[PDB]
Amino acid sequence: PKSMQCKVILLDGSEYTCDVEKRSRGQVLFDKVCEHLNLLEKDYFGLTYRDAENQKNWLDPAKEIKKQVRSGAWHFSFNVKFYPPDPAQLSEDITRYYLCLQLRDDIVSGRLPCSFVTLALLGSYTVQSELGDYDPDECGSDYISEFRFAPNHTKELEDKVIELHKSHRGMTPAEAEMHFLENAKKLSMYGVDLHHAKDSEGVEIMLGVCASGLLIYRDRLRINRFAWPKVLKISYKRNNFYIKIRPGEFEQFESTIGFKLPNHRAAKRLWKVCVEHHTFFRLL
Ligand SMILES: COCC(=O)Nc1ccc(O)cc1
Repeated sequence: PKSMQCKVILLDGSEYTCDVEKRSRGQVLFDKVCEHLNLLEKDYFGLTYRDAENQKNWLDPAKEIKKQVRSGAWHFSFNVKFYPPDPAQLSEDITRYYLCLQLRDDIVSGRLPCSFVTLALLGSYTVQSELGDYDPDECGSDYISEFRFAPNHTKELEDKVIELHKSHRGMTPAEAEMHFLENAKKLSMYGVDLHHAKDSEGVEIMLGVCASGLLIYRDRLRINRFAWPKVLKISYKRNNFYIKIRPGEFEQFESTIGFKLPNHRAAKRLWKVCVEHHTFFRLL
């Protein structure tokens, strides 16, 4: 029985290596990674791979790994798939820990934009969680943390992390991680999966998929929102992604909104992540 080597980038930046039977479904590898991580609340997470176009795809746990990675390497990342709107309701601290690690990468990467003050506050909770109580013996007036806090680091940001770190004396790792999440969850782009698209007129937009629904960012002025309740039907055909918006009270007909994606694979990927978000956040 022939086995394929899998390499998974974990949220702490380390690499997990295991073997699965070459006809294995994605769930097999996912269960191995979750066992390695001592993770029980697995429903929020998934594995990603890069397709032949170098796009991030979710590994479908129900389908064979080889029919997804196809010609590519058996290289994956472990990631948060469904960002819980209320992390306080997760049953385990270790779940919240992995959610923190993902969010720290969302911030450093620039996927999750954040004010100066919130970068410093999130940073201060990470330091409290990881080093414990502020000690002046480590940090002088010229201190720069090994911790990556932001897409662009400044001395003023490092200073503000330390000033807020001082305020967290006696805070336990679980407590600091919960505070991290209470702040991160409020950011306007928290758990928003962005897809480049064009509207029915050819104007470039972004489509965001998240717990509350489908967001349409036309620019900073003009943001349309479709709560999962208000979106009746989803579809994709060729390069195009359509949403069927349920009739308002006393309106005779559902309305249809069409978007143009870069290519057919981009339209299918957006369709699938929307169907999955709708199912998950309908049930949660
Ligand atoms: C297989 O599912 C197809 C589909 O249309 N799904 C769907 C997604 C969001 C929504 O609000 C309503 C429905």
